Amino acid sequence: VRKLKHHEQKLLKKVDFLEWKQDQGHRDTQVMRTYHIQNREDYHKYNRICGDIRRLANKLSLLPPTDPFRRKHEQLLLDKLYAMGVLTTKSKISDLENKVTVSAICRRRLPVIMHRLKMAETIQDAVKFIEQGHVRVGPNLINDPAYLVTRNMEDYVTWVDNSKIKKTL
Amino acid sequence: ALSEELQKAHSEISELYANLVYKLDVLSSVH
Amino acid sequence: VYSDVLALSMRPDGKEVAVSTLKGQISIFNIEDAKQVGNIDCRKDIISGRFNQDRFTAKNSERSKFFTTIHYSFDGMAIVAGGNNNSICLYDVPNEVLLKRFIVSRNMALNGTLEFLNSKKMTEAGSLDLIDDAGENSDLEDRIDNSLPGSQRGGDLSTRKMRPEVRVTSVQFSPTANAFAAASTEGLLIYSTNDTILFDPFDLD
Amino acid sequence: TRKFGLVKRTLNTKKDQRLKKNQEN
RNA sequence: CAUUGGUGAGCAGCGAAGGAUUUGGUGGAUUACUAGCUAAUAGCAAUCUAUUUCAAAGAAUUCAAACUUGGGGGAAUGCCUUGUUGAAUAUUCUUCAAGUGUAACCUCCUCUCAAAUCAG
Repeated sequence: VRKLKHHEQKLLKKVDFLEWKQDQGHRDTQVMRTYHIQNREDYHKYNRICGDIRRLANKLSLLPPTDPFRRKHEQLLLDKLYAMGVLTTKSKISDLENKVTVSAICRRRLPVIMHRLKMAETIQDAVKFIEQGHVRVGPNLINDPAYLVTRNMEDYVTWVDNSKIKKTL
Repeated sequence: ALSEELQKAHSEISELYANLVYKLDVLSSVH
Repeated sequence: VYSDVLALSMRPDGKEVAVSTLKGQISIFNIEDAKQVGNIDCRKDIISGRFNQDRFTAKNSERSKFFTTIHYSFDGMAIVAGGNNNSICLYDVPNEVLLKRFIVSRNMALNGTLEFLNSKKMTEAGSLDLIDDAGENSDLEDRIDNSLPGSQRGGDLSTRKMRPEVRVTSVQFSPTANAFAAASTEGLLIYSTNDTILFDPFDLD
Repeated sequence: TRKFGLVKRTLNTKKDQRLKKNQEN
């Protein structure tokens, strides 16, 4: 706050008001930056499940290796997390702790999906289009920008009919 | 019936799998 | 057809078919021949609701102006259709114009009930109702939030982080007394023609 | 008349000069 | 030539003491209307103060009490638990260990994308 002195610095050794270790580097915000989520708690709504993936992924790694329940339940985990598309691959088991990020589940968000498909120019313009009521996922026009869309639902996002932005393209 | 502490582990892991099934399929918006 | 169909329904004669496109327009198709018989319009006469979190008015909202279920009458001469709206519709088949439009439920806590929202609730930034009021409950359990963000018709009520949409899934006619029942968001509703079953006590002390 | 995508504006790690990692330039 | 483009002139045409546009403010509805305040059976509303105070009634988990924690490690230093030691008077406190003990306390993750550009 002050560009404080050489004599001030050594006395205020451990203090900070901007980057804290309980504030965990403001890492969440950098994901709230890159994916433009409205509320903060959407991050911790993913990150409260994201450890819950690992909390099952860890203790299923603690079973004996050719336990015939263990390889079956892990396949049931991985086909589920591959249907929702939150990991790129499913062949390895190691993505269940390495690829399960908040950004990976957060790049399965709806404006990320439209932002990939280049219906929109930027990310936030797709959020503005969902807010304007221009988009639909198969049957239903969705109002919410924070839609978790699976891999198999990804073909169902179109523009909504009779709009002013579907005639724009 | 495999091992009684592994029985405990299978039951607890199935409980967490059921909780994860709940939060993920609700998160899947069951479509 | 030229637009995205769903919720198919046949006449009992099986020579004509009711179709619901994404435009809302129900079409009737011949089956002994291939051409279209005639099409009845539903994008005009559907009561749709604007949610409290909607950012567009209901007059140009594309939320619920199609039909998720269609059923022919037991003459094949009428049709009751129902969708994700507050509106259930009774079209005549050969005269091709709706007979009566039905509310399923008139509830503020149900989301798409109201056509026009009250502007006293539209505050500076935000709705007046979209503020999280679960955090002020006396009980710990009601103060606990388990709502995953973008759950649409998922498992439990509390996890939409929304009001429930007024939607009607399934629509059928009775054979006998032309009564139609539709299982709504609220539950199974029964309309009938069994009139004067309203019980009427006479000369009460 | 409120703009769409009313987002929670919060701490920018790449723009806030209060950060000493961005105290240089 | 279609201009199905508007400018631009105009005219037919419409046409009652102007027409057309744009916006500020406020009020009214936007759920189905039984009055305001207070200490409330009553008093107030020009006032409850020099009756508002006595009176009664009014005290359990003998200490139940994070239903709330991103996930791994560990968890030194703390705490918890019992094991174990001393002191005071059947209990606190000194001392000490054992705890794949632990929302204190240390690190690793919970950022690097068929988004674009760029050499080949």
